[PDB]
Amino acid sequence: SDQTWQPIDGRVALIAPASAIATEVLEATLRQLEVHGVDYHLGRHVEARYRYLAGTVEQRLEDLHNAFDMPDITAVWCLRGGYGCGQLLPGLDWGRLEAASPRPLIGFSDISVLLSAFHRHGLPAIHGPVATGLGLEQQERLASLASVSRLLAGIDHELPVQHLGGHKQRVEGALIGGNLTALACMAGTLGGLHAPAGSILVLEDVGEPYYRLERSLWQLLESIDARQLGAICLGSFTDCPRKEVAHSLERIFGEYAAAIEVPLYHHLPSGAGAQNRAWPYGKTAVLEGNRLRW
Amino acid sequence: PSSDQTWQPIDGRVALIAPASAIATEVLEATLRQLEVHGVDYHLGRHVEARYRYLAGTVEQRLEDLHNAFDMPDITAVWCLRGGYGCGQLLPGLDWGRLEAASPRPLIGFSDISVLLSAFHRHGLPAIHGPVATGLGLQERLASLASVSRLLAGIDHELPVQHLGGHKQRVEGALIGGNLTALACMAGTLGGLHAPAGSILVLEDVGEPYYRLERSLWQLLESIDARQLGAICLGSFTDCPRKEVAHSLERIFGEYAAAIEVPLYHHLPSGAGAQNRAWPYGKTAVLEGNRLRW
Repeated sequence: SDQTWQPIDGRVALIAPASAIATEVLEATLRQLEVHGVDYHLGRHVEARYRYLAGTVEQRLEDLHNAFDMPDITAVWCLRGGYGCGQLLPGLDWGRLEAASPRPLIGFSDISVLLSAFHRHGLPAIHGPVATGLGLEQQERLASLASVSRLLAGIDHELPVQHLGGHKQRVEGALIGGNLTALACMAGTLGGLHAPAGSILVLEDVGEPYYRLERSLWQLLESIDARQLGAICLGSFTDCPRKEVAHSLERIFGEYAAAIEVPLYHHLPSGAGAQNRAWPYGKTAVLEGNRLRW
Repeated sequence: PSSDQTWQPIDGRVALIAPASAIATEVLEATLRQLEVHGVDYHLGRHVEARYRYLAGTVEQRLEDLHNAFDMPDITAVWCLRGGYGCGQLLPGLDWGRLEAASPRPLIGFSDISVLLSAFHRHGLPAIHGPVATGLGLQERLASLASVSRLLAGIDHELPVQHLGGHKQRVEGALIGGNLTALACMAGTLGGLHAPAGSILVLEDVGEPYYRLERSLWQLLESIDARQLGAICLGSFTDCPRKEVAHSLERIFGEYAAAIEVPLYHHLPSGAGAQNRAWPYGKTAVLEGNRLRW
């Protein structure tokens, strides 16, 4: 059953590399982790505030590095996205991270920037809910939160997806992407999306008008070797007001996919809505039939 | 000497083009009537009334008009009708040889048009950062509109500024920049900001919360040789709601300018509000005390 958590072996490090956390949401999160018998390590600066950021870059880097020093940690679950984790990229000690025993980094939204950087450096990562999702359709939300422990245990290996137009084909490549806006906002920097040939690019977003989504897509595709992608795979675009625009969002995305001669898929249950099922970031997967399979 | 509301004659013909967002018919008509009141001979591009979603026609249609503005021998300025979104899309197909072959005809606009201003500067073509032409068809506003003809005629040479941070010594370099969001959105692409060493980077924006301004600022500065800039000079940040953020906008921009060790000025009367005085794009200027001069 998909609301059922798997035990998480070892300990989960909780860090806040992006936006600041409300006290009551943090405490509610920890209580839910305890319900589930999850042993955790709370980063020492998770309650820090520096404007809307969870502390200074230096504070956030200390917590992320500490998460990789402890030997019993088997996963690093980001508490909140929002904005700010790209700020850490010029400070990360990548060598200290490759040397630690495997511990997938987990989050979405802004955290997409760190997922991509981790993939570039050969580090484990999972695209899934941030941990404060625990402290906030309710059934879908609960299955999404449960999907993290289930993927860490290796017991889920597929999601449903639909091919939009085109023709029947099989696409195999690395799973990359996440939040369209966050990733576009790293183009031209050291944190630009890692996009090896043949990759399946997952795109999703929230609270944008369509012109801002097109502006970011144009930028993201112009900044990578787009013609060498295996596929573009849309998750959800939630709270994105159409405002009288003549073309649907899928028409716009379809025009871009056609321009680069890459197939377009959609309705992956991933994003900011109730459906945010975890998927392994940077692994080889196959688009076949009605699913994405790893 | 003349009042800032007093226009100068424009000789020859002004090409009106719409390389970004679509144009409302009534606003266009009022624009043309004001041009006629001021004795300005104009030519409308064949596709300026095109619509393709929110864009002023397809890429091919807009390229045809832009190219035509450089093919016609009697055109002495190319005044963009509206910004909004879309002119970066023209960069892959733009025939620079064809533009460079034509007699001098400054490109005028702001907002999204900043992207084209920068590309023109990279290709050694004159450009002016100022009101888009539809601003005519909608006392400080009138002075802003008059400033375009006055700058084409070469009679205005300075704008007021105020020092905000960093060293107080004279800065001399090329005037670059414009809208922060639009320029950040070209980072990592063939249309990235042309930012030669020593430049005075002008920044301005409208309708953004502070975290979005910071995300774009971080990307723009990380994507150029920021440390080699001469200065950052802020125009207006119009309708940018603070919403309880603990740090002021001046504090945030101060922190970034300090991090790259570049002096920071503000209160340039340039942007989306009433105060949008024209300045020469890509021209060498001097920033000293309470004035920017060229």
